[PDB]
Amino acid sequence: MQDAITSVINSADVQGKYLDGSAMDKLKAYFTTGALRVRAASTISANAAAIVKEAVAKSLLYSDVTRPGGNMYTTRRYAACIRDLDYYLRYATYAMLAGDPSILDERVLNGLKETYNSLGVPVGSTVQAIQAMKEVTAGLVGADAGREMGVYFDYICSGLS
Amino acid sequence: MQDAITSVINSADVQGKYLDGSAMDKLKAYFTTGALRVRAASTISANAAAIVKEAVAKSLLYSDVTRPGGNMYTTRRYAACIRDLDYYLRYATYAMLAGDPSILDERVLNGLKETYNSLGVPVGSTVQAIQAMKEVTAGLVGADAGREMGVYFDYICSGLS
Amino acid sequence: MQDAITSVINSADVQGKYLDGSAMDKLKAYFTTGALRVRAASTISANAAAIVKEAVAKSLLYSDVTRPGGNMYTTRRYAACIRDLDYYLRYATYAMLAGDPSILDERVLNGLKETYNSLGVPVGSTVQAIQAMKEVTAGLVGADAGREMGVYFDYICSGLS
Amino acid sequence: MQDAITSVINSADVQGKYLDGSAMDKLKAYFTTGALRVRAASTISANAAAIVKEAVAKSLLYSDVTRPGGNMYTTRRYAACIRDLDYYLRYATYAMLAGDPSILDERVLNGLKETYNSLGVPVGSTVQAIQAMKEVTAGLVGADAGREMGVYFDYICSGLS
Amino acid sequence: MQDAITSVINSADVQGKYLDGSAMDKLKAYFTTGALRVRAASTISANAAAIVKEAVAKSLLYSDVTRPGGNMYTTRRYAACIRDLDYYLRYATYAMLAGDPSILDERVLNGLKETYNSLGVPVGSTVQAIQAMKEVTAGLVGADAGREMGVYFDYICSGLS
Amino acid sequence: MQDAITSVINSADVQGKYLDGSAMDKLKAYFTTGALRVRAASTISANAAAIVKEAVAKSLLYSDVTRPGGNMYTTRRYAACIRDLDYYLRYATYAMLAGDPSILDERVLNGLKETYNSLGVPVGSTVQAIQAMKEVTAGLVGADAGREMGVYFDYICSGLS
Amino acid sequence: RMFKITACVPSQSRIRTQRELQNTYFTKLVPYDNWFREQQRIMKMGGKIVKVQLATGKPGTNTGL
Amino acid sequence: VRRFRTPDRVPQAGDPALFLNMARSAQ
Amino acid sequence: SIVTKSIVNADAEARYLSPGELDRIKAFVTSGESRLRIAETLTGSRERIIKSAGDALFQKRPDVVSPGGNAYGEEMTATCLRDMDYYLRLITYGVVAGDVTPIEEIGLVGVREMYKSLGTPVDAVAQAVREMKAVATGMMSGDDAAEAGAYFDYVIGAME
Amino acid sequence: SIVTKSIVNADAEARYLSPGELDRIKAFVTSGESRLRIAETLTGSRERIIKSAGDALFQKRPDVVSPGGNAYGEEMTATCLRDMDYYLRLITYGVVAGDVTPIEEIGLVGVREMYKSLGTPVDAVAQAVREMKAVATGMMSGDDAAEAGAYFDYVIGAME
Amino acid sequence: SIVTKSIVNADAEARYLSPGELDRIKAFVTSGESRLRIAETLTGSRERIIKSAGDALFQKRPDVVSPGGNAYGEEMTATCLRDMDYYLRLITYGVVAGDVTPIEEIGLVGVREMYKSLGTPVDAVAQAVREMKAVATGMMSGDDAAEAGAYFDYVIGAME
Amino acid sequence: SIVTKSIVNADAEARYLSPGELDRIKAFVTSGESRLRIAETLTGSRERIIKSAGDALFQKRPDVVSPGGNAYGEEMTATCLRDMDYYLRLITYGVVAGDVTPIEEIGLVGVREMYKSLGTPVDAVAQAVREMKAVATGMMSGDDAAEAGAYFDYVIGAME
Ligand SMILES: *[C@H](C)[C@H]1/C(=C/c2[nH]c(/C=C3N=C(/C=C4\NC(=O)C(CC)=C4C)C(C)=C\3CCC(=O)O)c(CCC(=O)O)c2C)NC(=O)[C@@H]1C
Ligand SMILES: CCC1=C(C)/C(=C/C2=NC(=C\c3[nH]c(/C=C4\NC(=O)[C@H](C)[C@H]4CC)c(C)c3CCC(=O)O)/C(CCC(=O)O)=C2C)NC1=O
Ligand SMILES: CCC1=C(C)/C(=C/C2=NC(=C\c3[nH]c(/C=C4\NC(=O)[C@H](C)[C@H]4CC)c(C)c3CCC(=O)O)/C(CCC(=O)O)=C2C)NC1=O
Ligand SMILES: CCC1=C(C)/C(=C/C2=NC(=C\c3[nH]c(/C=C4\NC(=O)[C@H](C)[C@H]4CC)c(C)c3CCC(=O)O)/C(CCC(=O)O)=C2C)NC1=O
Ligand SMILES: CCC1=C(C)/C(=C/C2=NC(=C\c3[nH]c(/C=C4\NC(=O)[C@H](C)[C@H]4CC)c(C)c3CCC(=O)O)/C(CCC(=O)O)=C2C)NC1=O
Ligand SMILES: CCC1=C(C)/C(=C/C2=NC(=C\c3[nH]c(/C=C4\NC(=O)[C@H](C)[C@H]4CC)c(C)c3CCC(=O)O)/C(CCC(=O)O)=C2C)NC1=O
Ligand SMILES: CCC1=C(C)/C(=C/C2=NC(=C\c3[nH]c(/C=C4\NC(=O)[C@H](C)[C@H]4CC)c(C)c3CCC(=O)O)/C(CCC(=O)O)=C2C)NC1=O
Ligand SMILES: CCC1=C(C)/C(=C/C2=NC(=C\c3[nH]c(/C=C4\NC(=O)[C@H](C)[C@H]4CC)c(C)c3CCC(=O)O)/C(CCC(=O)O)=C2C)NC1=O
Repeated sequence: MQDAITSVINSADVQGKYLDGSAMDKLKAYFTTGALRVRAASTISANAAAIVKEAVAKSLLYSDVTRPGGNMYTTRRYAACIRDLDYYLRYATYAMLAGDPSILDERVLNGLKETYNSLGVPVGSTVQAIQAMKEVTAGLVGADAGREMGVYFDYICSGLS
Repeated sequence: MQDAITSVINSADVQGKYLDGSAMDKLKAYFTTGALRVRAASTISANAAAIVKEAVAKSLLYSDVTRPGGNMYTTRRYAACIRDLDYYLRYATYAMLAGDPSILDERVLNGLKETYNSLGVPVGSTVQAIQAMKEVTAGLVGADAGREMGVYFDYICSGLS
Repeated sequence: MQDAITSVINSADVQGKYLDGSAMDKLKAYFTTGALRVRAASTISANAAAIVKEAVAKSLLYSDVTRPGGNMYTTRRYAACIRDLDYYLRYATYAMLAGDPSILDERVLNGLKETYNSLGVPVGSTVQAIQAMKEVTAGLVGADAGREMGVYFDYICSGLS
Repeated sequence: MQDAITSVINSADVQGKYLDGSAMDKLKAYFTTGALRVRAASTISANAAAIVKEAVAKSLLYSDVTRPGGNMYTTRRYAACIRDLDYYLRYATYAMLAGDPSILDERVLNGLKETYNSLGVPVGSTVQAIQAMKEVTAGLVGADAGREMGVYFDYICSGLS
Repeated sequence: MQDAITSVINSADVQGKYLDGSAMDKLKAYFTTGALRVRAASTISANAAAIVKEAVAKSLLYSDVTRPGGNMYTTRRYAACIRDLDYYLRYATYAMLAGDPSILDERVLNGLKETYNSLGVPVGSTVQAIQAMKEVTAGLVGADAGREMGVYFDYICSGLS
Repeated sequence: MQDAITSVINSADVQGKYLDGSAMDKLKAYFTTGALRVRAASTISANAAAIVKEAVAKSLLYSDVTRPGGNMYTTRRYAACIRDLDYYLRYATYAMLAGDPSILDERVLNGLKETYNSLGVPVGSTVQAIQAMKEVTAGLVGADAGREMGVYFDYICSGLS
Repeated sequence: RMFKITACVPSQSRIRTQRELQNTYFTKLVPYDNWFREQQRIMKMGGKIVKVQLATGKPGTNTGL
Repeated sequence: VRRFRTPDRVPQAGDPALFLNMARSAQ
Repeated sequence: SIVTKSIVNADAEARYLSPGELDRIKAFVTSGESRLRIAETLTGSRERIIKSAGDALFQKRPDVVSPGGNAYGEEMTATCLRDMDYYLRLITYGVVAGDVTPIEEIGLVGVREMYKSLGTPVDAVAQAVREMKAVATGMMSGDDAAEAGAYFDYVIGAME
Repeated sequence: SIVTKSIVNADAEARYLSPGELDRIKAFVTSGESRLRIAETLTGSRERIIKSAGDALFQKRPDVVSPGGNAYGEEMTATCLRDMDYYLRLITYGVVAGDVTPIEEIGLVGVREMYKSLGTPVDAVAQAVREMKAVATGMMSGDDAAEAGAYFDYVIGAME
Repeated sequence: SIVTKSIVNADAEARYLSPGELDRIKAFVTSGESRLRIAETLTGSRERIIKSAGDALFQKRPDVVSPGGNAYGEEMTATCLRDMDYYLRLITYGVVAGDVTPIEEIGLVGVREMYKSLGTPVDAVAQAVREMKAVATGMMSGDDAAEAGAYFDYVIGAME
Repeated sequence: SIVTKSIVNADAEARYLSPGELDRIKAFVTSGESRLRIAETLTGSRERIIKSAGDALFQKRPDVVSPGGNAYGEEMTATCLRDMDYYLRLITYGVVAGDVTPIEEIGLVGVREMYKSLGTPVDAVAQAVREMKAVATGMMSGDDAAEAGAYFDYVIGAME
């Protein structure tokens, strides 16, 4: 768990060097993008349940997975699916605020593949659900904030696949 | 890999008993149905490519899976799909001739779910393709030969799902 | 954890279909065998300690495992062995009452092999002990109730081996 | 196994879209950097054994791993270590030429962690050896060619760790 | 966890035999050395922090590992290193008192190699630190008590390497 | 926690006698009430949320409590109020099923008085709400079981006041 | 917000050899959110709540607990 | 003639559409 | 079911089935014929139950079908009748199994969270099951209506 | 306020207040005039905000004002506007507090449970606070609208 | 592409890229600008290429459009125009990549098996790509027509 | 840092970042320029800070440099000035990060145990950081000296 600042400090410390001009430039880049990160995080905190339910309405609804036999069939499985998608959106917001995806592979992508493979959860359908969540939130917060959200959404989909 | 005769012999041997009247009646049932099995196998060997292409023309053609983004999109994927459907029809013919579905879970349904889940192959679309293949061959060989084909087609669809 | 009724309902629900005639016939089979299951469960609840001690007297007593160096040597190990055999008989009674061995691989056979392999417990000697327990209870409750007990005893021995 | 061109074509094909202006700009970026990639690949092909032996002379020589008890002790282990480092430099050259690290996780990083963990190979010492190889080749080919070599060297070290 | 007495009793019990003359001689050897073990344990309990800080002052101080980049760099890592060395001295005192190194591979050397290999802890530097701790405590308690301390210190260094 | 049965057994136990005919008379009185107790309990369990919402809509809604200035103003206090009412109704149903108000004196009215004094909860509004709930459940489930619920609600009010 | 509770709990379920005077009769501070669950737990144990204080609580306050 | 439009698939059990025709007739 | 519940309740207690639980299983085994008759009554007339219950629901709660409600439009009303069909199917499962662990263990655990995520008033769903109960217990004999109304009662109770 | 939250943070971490959060309290102290201006303009035009937002909510979601819905009748619509008054009041309290915690203590803990009791659709209340947010940020200047919209956004986030 | 082919061909041989392969990659890197110009020429005028090539094909081979022909009934001709569009898109991919591994690795491996399973004459498809080549090399300069006709030549050669 | 602390504090609470925390991150993002100016002030003049602070420390606490103390001799005094350089570097890190989690999470957790194992008086180290604070806040403007003295204050507070 480290943001862009802590990773820059960790690189300069593992070097043992002081903060040179490249580290200063990286921190200036983060300190310019931080206000946009803050406003996108507020806008995403506004519409958590709406983004999640629009992602299910785009991908998972009216398909086979909500029908009998699907892994999203029962009300318990539906509630756990909404819970999993809320987790993905919340941690993508955290990784957007930090500017570093270390929290994603520390706390989402750690044992997620083995959990989903033990439960029988389809990984492709949940990857499509995360992609639709990314599409909806990029329609919500704009072009560049949607892109800096979608880089961590693509990180979650890549670590899941 | 065992037909009805070998499974009856294996049951009587695992018992250690001789062939009693129930085994004789089971073998008489198989020896009455065998000529119909032979004629249906010849009729299915006649029209392999026609049954396969009519199954694709019923289910998979003009849908999203042959469009861009679908898993049946490219010519390599189309050729592999025709190959997979020819496999399903050929092994359903073998299980019809044996009168026992042991060859299906020995040699088709063994690692098929994990292969299709690793490749990204849709299982519902291929189950619908096998169902249309069953419908076409039951239109081909008649009512009761179509039923004794459809029991092994339903076995393949159940093991795939 | 599901009996024959809950597994039939789960199959018809994963299909999404109503209860057709085959499900009605399966439930009629269970509702005919249920009174015999009840009487065998009462007869087994009568003689728990007797069946366990006769199983040890048949297999494990006067062998090397109760001698020094054996895994059934000490009084702690003897008490834990009697506890394990009482568990096997109790859960075989439960699986006989339900008519489905889902409780056995849910709650006995889950981590039992790895536990016994970590402790150093001999699996062949405990499989012989469960087989003698099966032989004693099949002598107790009769032919067909002994058979429907022995199918779950063989399930426990197969999952243990 | 795909270069920058094949990955751009695969993205535009999975979209099903034609090559728009962003894909044209990505391919123009690759077609501008390709001559530098070619010259750096020739310069690295010049000095394979020198870069490998300077990497061992920087990191692994005169440490504990070449002493008795180390995993680089024997002549067989020394020859296999030189072979492994030659593999890392060769595949980093390939990934530099392609401009895409897909060959690295397809053909180096696939079962490398499990192989090294089964053999007892130290992963930190070989990561330091790859880092010294990167430092030597970045001293060889210059600043920017050394950087575009070091991105794939860091990819190999990240997948190994 | 067993001392010399419990291991002698366990050998005579796994035999099933009574305590013969060789066991009596082993217990007489332990009951002669026990007073020296007691006095050395008191002398080591006197100077725990002094022996630890003299071991760091001999080996680990003013080397690269306390410099930037070393694994003993930060104050957290320094405190954890002092904690690890205090553990080694405390458990070597326990194994000296018992006269059997079963506590060392039960409670120190169990997952210590895998822990140190996962953290990135240098095993050679900590082996040199334990060797300097052994040298200091053998200077403290004398020749033969230092030898019977150094046998368990060498046990810890052998299990760590 | 005692039923009518357990209180009869307890009273016959303190004086030390066996079961007399008057105890059997009380037991048959309990059974002939207990059948309709079961049906009233099912009716109350079916409609508990509507009963509580009608109770608060009858008495507490347009007063100063649900208004500002009362102890029912905030949503925290409203949720605590609805939870308190649900618990009164549930424990009244338990006392109706058992035929003894010992559960209300045991679990409800144990320390409820002093926490109601200490938090500043109005006793009179709670008593009015419970009595409104009493005739709501009386109009729901019927006359005789309405009296049954009536004496247990009155027991709760008398322990409260 | 915090309550002070003196409560006596008898072990009706089984005799306990070790000394349990600290377990049977005790006074402790309990947070307000944990107090509903703890009060329910003391109900289910069979112990009787003897004294409730809430000296810490400042009751009647909407804002600030 | 082989129209190229996508093949119709019969609704599976439990489908939302299955209750479309009655929902059109209902209030 | 009853057998699952008795087996589990004896299973945690490390004991066999008590004889009272055994005659409980025996009485359920004997009453299974009447349970199957109630199940055929509920299964064969599902069209009229769903149709009349949807009609009485939209008569009773017209705002959910008015523009602004959840079940507004053709496909939304079809999905509403589909959800009612799901709950009648779970009612049939609970009637056969002799206990509400099919109904609860399939379609009642996260029902609040699901209908909260869909934007659905759960009281109107309770009214839908109430009208289904009215049509269904209007369709049977007395004890059959009581035994089916127990499970309908459990569904409406588990809503609120 | 921000000071109570920084104090409970330094208490749970059992240390003094860091100079970062001392600088946060000092910056909050200097920005008191801007938040006073925002809460002043909101307390000025509360009736116009409530009237336009309630008519926009009833135009958007007519299920609540329909027969059979929750807010049907004169007194029910007046109580709906009273609840919007309470929420705008808590919005002003949180705007002047610098933190969302008085909005949490007074009106965010059990709103799902109590509106589950009354029968109010909570997503309709989220739409009402959405319309109040849109109208109040339409009234304010854009920077102050961003500040008030942060607290409004928090309320609709805790709603749905 | 060229870089993929050179990397793989050095990769099996357990050697680095030879300097001749390196100046091959360098010459392809320099000629990428003309490749992108040919790609824009082929991309921007795809409508006229597909239209005129379909017209000349059905003029040349009227039986596939004739009764009993595979491409019969407006959608069959129109459907064929989609297959011709696919092959022109693969031509553009092969023009950019500098090699035919996009064209072969996407749409030429099992082309015989696919068009035999569809009932299509493959010679008429070769005539379709021939007319596409005629219209496309009628649209460019000389060396551009030769460089595009190399890939068109590969497609017609891989048909038969 | 501030962003790490806000993310973690919202992360345990299973919620998003509250808007008050978001304007906290925004204010820290705006004040980062002054933080970088204080960091350049502390970085560029580290020689004079360490030299003058060591001089004033050994003037103030002469027993640690007298024979018998820890920092007696050439290399011991060099290691003492090196430890002071370490703490000034951590001060610069805490100035940039906006919070004391770099300083605490690197060089303040086991500082008592380490300096206890070395035989060092920790009060004299607190005096060393006090003299470093005197020289550093004698080097800046008023608000810059207050913002740097907050982190110097945290280091001396975490000593004792
Ligand atoms: C065209 C001038 C000739 C012709 C074409 C024709 N094609 C089809 C149907 C299909 N064609 C494909 C072909 C491809 N898919 C690919 O991915 C690629 C590589 C990019 C190719 C070449 C596929 C998949 C179909 C099936 C439907 C679908 O598009 O998903 C037809 C219709 C056949 C039918 O039975 O309806 C026709 C007529 N036929 C001619 O006569 C021309 C010579
Ligand atoms: C004899 C028992 C047996 C079977 C059945 C079998 C199947 C099998 N099908 C495969 C691929 C495939 N199977 C399909 C089939 C389908 N995808 C779709 O979209 C359709 C729904 C469906 C056809 C109806 C496709 C498209 C591929 C290729 C995947 C790819 O190339 O990426 C592969 C991948 C390797 C290869 O193509 O040659 C195997 C091993 N192997 C066996 O040994
Ligand atoms: C009682 C048996 C036992 C032992 C021995 C033990 C060791 C142990 N040492 C650890 C860390 C450590 N151990 C060291 C020690 C060293 N690194 C060096 O550079 C030196 C060579 C060497 C000291 C001489 C350090 C620096 C860490 C911290 C690693 C880190 O924080 O990243 C950790 C990581 C978790 C934690 O610090 O608290 C464990 C579990 N645990 C046990 O249960
Ligand atoms: C400050 C925290 C706080 C909240 C949230 C609060 C809510 C609250 N809402 C109420 C009623 C109500 N609130 C509504 C509101 C609505 N239903 C609709 O149709 C609309 C969509 C929605 C308006 C947004 C209605 C219709 C009632 C009356 C319900 C009834 O009488 O059954 C009442 C009952 C009357 C009273 O005692 O004032 C309270 C206490 N009180 C508080 O102190
Ligand atoms: C199983 C038996 C049992 C009961 C009954 C019980 C009650 C109980 N009621 C409480 C509060 C409460 N109870 C009420 C009650 C009311 N609202 C009013 O104003 C009316 C007078 C009445 C509604 C009918 C209120 C308002 C509070 C919360 C006051 C506060 O602490 O803010 C609390 C403090 C914790 C909490 O906030 O819930 C307990 C423990 N605990 C138990 O274990
Ligand atoms: C180490 C000091 C210490 C003591 C003494 C102690 C006593 C103690 N005695 C208890 C009960 C008891 N003590 C008695 C005592 C007696 N029987 C009589 O009637 C006589 C008057 C007397 C016999 C000599 C009885 C009957 C109970 C149980 C009453 C009940 O709770 O049912 C209990 C309640 C829990 C329990 O049931 O044991 C405690 C904690 N706890 C301690 O920690
Ligand atoms: C077997 C247990 C089970 C249940 C209950 C279940 C419900 C369920 N109801 C849904 C929709 C729905 N359900 C309703 C139902 C209603 N709205 C109303 O106003 C009426 C009060 C009520 C019915 C009478 C509506 C309107 C939707 C559509 C929601 C939307 O489109 O946003 C959906 C999403 C689409 C789908 O895949 O069907 C699910 C999964 N699924 C299950 O597996
Ligand atoms: C960044 C966090 C951090 C700190 C603080 C740190 C301290 C540290 N101080 C050391 C020594 C020392 N530090 C001092 C410092 C002092 N003695 C005095 O009298 C003065 C009061 C004071 C300085 C002004 C001295 C004298 C030693 C040598 C101790 C010895 O030789 O026994 C050593 C051992 C030798 C070495 O490897 O440098 C460490 C690791 N290391 C760290 O990573």
